[PDB]
Amino acid sequence: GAQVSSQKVGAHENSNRAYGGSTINYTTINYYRDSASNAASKQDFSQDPSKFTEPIKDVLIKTAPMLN
Amino acid sequence: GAQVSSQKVGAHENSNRAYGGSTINYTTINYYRDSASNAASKQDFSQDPSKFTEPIKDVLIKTAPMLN
Amino acid sequence: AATSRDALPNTEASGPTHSKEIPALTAVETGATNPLVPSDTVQTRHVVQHRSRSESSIESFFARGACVTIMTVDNPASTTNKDKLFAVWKITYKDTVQLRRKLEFFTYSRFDMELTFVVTANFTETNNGHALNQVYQIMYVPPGAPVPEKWDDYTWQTSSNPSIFYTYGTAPARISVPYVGISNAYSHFYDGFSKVPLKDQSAALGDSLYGAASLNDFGILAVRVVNDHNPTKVTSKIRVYLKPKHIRVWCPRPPRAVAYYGPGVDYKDGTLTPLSTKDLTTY
Amino acid sequence: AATSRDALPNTEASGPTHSKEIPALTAVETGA
Amino acid sequence: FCGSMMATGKLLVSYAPPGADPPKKRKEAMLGTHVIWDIGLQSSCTMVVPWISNTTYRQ
Amino acid sequence: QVQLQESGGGSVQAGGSLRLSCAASGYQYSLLCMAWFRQVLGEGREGVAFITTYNGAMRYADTVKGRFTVSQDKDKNTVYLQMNSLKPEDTAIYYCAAGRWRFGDICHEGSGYNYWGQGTQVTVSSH
Amino acid sequence: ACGYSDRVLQLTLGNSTITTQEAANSVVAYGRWPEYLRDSEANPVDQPTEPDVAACRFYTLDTVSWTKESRGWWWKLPDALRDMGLFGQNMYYHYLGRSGYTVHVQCNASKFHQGALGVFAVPEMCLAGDSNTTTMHTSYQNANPGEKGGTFTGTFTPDNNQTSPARRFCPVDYLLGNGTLLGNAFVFPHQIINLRTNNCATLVLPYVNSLSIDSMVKHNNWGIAILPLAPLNFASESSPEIPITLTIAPMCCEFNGLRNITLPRLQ
Amino acid sequence: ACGYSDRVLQLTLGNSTITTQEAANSVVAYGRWPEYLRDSEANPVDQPTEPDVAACRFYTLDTVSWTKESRGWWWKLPDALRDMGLFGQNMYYHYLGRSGYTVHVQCNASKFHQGALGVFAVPEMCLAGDSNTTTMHTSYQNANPGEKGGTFTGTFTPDNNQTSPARRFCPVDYLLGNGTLLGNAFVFPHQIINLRTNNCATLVLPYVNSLSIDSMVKHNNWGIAILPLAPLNFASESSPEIPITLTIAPMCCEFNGLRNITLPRLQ
Amino acid sequence: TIDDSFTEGGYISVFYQTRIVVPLSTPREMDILGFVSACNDFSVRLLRDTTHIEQKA
Ligand SMILES: CCCCCCCCCCCCCCCC(=O)O
Repeated sequence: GAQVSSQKVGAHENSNRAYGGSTINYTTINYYRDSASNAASKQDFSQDPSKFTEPIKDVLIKTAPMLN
Repeated sequence: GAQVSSQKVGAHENSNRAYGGSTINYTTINYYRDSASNAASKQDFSQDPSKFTEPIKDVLIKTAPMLN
Repeated sequence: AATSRDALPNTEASGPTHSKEIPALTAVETGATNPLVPSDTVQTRHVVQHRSRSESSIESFFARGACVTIMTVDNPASTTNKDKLFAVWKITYKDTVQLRRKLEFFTYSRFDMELTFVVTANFTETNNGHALNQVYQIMYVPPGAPVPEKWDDYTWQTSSNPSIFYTYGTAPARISVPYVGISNAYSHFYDGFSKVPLKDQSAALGDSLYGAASLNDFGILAVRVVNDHNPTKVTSKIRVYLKPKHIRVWCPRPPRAVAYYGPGVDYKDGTLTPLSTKDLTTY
Repeated sequence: AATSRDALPNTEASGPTHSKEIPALTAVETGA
Repeated sequence: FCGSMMATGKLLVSYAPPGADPPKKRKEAMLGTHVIWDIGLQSSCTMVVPWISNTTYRQ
Repeated sequence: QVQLQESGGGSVQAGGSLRLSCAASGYQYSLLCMAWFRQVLGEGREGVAFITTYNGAMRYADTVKGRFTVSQDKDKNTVYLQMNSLKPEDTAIYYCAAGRWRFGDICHEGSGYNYWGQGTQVTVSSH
Repeated sequence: ACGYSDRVLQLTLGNSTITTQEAANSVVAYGRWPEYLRDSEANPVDQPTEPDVAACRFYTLDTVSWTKESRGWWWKLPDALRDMGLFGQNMYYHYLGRSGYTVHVQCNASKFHQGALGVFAVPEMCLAGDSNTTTMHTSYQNANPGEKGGTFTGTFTPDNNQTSPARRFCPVDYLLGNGTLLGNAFVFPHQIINLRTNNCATLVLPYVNSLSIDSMVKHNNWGIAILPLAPLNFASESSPEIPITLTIAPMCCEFNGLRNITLPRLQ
Repeated sequence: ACGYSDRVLQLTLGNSTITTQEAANSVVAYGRWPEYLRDSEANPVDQPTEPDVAACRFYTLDTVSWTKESRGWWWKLPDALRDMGLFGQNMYYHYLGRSGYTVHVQCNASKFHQGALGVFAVPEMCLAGDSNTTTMHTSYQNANPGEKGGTFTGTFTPDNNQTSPARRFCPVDYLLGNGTLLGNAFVFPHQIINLRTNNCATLVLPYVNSLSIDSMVKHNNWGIAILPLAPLNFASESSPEIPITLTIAPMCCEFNGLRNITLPRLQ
Repeated sequence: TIDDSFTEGGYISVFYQTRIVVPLSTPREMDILGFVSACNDFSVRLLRDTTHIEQKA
């Protein structure tokens, strides 16, 4: 019951029939019974700042005059 | 001969293509020969307190007068 | 779908313009932050962008462990008149600046914590006296259990207090604690009072402390030196490192600008000056 | 089947009542 | 409103159903059915006084 | 157990000004509700003024209120009692009790006080 | 087509309606429109009271006076609306109570006045004290000023009576009252009333707290603070003054656990 | 099968529940169970407030003392329940308001007491005056006794102070207070509490008036009068006394037209 | 699970709705017994040691 995921590769060694190229993966296996014990995946999502930046009821269309 | 089970997830990280969503599992492998040595699964059952709360021979129907 | 490790939007090529569309203009009055991109005002070439926000995601912002306290214990000789000091620290991040300011950026949060304990010791008297490797106990007394009284009373029989036994000279100790709030999120700020002063009652019993809530009460840690009295006194300190993990937050607030003073949001006189001198006309 | 980590019974919505059913009454005497 | 174009404001027009002290302070009128006008390019404000009464026609 | 090392009496006459110091030995931090008292010679053992460790809020006894001020030495775990305007009737064996606390509730007399002080007596001589 | 302006708006809840011609549109804080407590996140078991119209209506708090010496003003919720008809009543008759809010800060001048007022809606607005000797000591009375509200100040003045301390707030303006730089305040839902453009502000705030529902009398959810970004000047006039009025409104409010009436020592 | 008695009943509305073991079943006045105002017969146009649970709950009026000299007692609705939590509040904050009622008159003795109390629910219970010189003169204060209620009397005593008349009621018992023979009173929905059989009475009254909805503060809909059909005797005891308590409850109540609070000169 | 204001519980109370009546030659003062317990939705958490026992030395 492993967790084989991928790693976003930065500096690429001069290899590709092992390292470099062929998408580098890592394995993880949760060792405890409590969720509270697992290590953070860091594989988190992102959203659009709209809930903060554009909190205006009537959808903002940038091209047009903002107050019509 | 592993024991891959699930963990009831509490605080969910902002992930789901690893953590958060896709049911988190954990692996266990018993290392010794004696039962006495395994770690408690904690995956225990529950019952109904009736063997204690309602020990009355003639089944109790709450809606009705208890002494008929 | 858009994960933290995704490339930022590639900036498009845009040329000369003479239209009725007004990107450049806004009216912050609405309250809306005008959403322009480089290409909106100036001419841009096409650019395949590679930078990703991956290292600034909420998770990564708190991903470093941080000192929260310094607990003092010691084991003096049995011949001594002073009593074997055992430390008891209430668990609150608010004891040190560093983690608090990082936590203040958010009104609320849910985070499973991971504690680490680095324990360092030393002698005190200038005696070439020895000391055998010591063993420490860190006992988590949750809210309401009997707080230890003597370094050697029953309370330490840890019938149910989750404890840790750390031998000195080994890798620091570490335990995981899930979200333990009595709420749905920990409140970094609590506007209000616990007790409502009633019209038919004494002010005394009606009085509480502003911004003091149970929401952030989490019991105490008790630390003691397990080894009995030793001829040569040896003091030790237990630093506690907290690293929030599996974190999530709610509602941004502006960061704390003036030196913190006490557990409240309150500030002291003299410290109310953050910015420096600079001239309006000098770059 | 009901394991320790199962959610407690969801509390139902119930409205006004004027019946012959007496929930409220008991007689701990039974021992129940 | 008939003043200058330059003058501006907001007047509160209120309707309190009967059966209490006739409102005398903004506060009280406030509690009842009212519309907060706003003087501008639209010169007139209309307040509807809904039919809220005990009988089915009044004397 | 918390220890309350008190200091330091004396029988100065009317209008006088002395002070009492009481340590936390003890673990003064959020717990202790350092309070003052004085045993009116067998009458007699009233609560003077009481401070909250966590915030530094004081309350006094309707008797002492004003003349007597409770002071706090947070860092060096001491709570003082500036005993001002010492009048003949300020003759009584002084006390220093300290209980625990309610997370947010103010330290009052009806609240504490678990532990006991030495009971260093301050007397105000008469004319 | 039919000239619908983002300046002409009309808010209507219950038996009241606030129109307006010089609006700067409206902000729906965080992008969540208020709503009744869901069953997924429900908590208390008894049937919830939903006063609706009897509560969902624009109440008008007392008006303030804007001058050159005005440093700022602040109001807490539901606090301020504790004397507002039924919503005032339903508030005291329950243990729990969640409520949204629609704040419509009105204030008009004329093409010949100038200045800017920033209406901020700080969630959990804890304000600072006045004494430099005792932390978080401020009393309940002072903490809840009601419909009159309190005000910001130009300088921190310590509370020096340790015999009978004032136990009130002393919020310093540039520090948004709670020791943070005002210039950043723009992170909370807000709108700026710039005399040249609009004459009102409209923020709709959805209940935000750590719980599903909570005690009203105890914990204040929101905090409306209004500070003058740009000072008020008029004509060649030495003493210009225009009034500002807040008309708040509870929305989708619900209370649980009826009991006996709570009478808080307000003084 | 499961021994369900028409003596054991359990009434539950809002957060309260009144059980009972010696009940004489229950009467649904006129055979109409209370209900909310229909659209066919609707009248006022604004949205109606439906306080529900915040109002639909058993309130207990103050207890009375039953002796040999007790002639009778009377209470008006919604009057009596004018100080009852939210229903008391929602009552003052509206022009219109229709409400049903469930009256549960409790009163128990022991197998060794005897007597009979008739609980009557007179629709539009107009009571008679005290002066024989001035008709329908009775004052508002006197007319609405609130939760304490008033009492019937054994003899008509004229109000003779014409300088400052008492302006109150003087209802004579055998005349059901309003000049009609008691023995006929049995035409209005009612129940008899006969000490030997039961210890409570339960009448459910649906709103009955000439209008669809009406003013509460003004016009009283119902009238609960309790008279001792058979006098109270106990043992060989000269001074027997058992208490009677009325616990009324508003049902399906709705109010329209929110305004400012009405403060009636009750004294 | 401790004495706390923020998370206080409430009050339970008993009042005579009528009065307890007794016929002649019957004990004038009888007593009641009270029982508490959890319903099916009751649950607890985070184990701790108890204050209801202590071994001095
Ligand atoms: C043996 C050590 C176990 C440690 C358990 C620590 C108790 C939980 C502490 C949680 C700290 C969370 C801080 C957020 C508080 C808030 O702002 O509301």
